[PDB]
Amino acid sequence: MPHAFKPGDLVFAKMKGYPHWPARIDDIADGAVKPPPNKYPIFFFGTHETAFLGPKDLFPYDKSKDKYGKPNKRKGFNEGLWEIQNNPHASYS
Ligand SMILES: Nc1ccc(CNCc2cncc(Br)c2)cc1
Repeated sequence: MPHAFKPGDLVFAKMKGYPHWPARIDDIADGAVKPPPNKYPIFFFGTHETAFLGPKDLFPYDKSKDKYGKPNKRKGFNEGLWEIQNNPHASYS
């Protein structure tokens, strides 16, 4: 059965203006800014940016990869697809 999102979970994350984007649930460092209520730090593969999103915008990776994993022209997208498929838990900073 599913659980609440935890650090390391792999998703596609949706933001307005962008296709569903390969991402992971990140940890919160000490003293860093914490997310708003019921939001999570989302690390976007490829672009290597982080945003706070809620679960309604987070789609578990294996269930959604057939629908959202197709290559496209957006900057960083294809590299993000490679990262989530080949080394999704590595350090990209
Ligand atoms: N605070 C904040 C504002 C906007 C952005 C969107 N940046 C472009 C982008 C990069 N990777 C994945 C996607 Br989807 C979109 C991110 C964070």
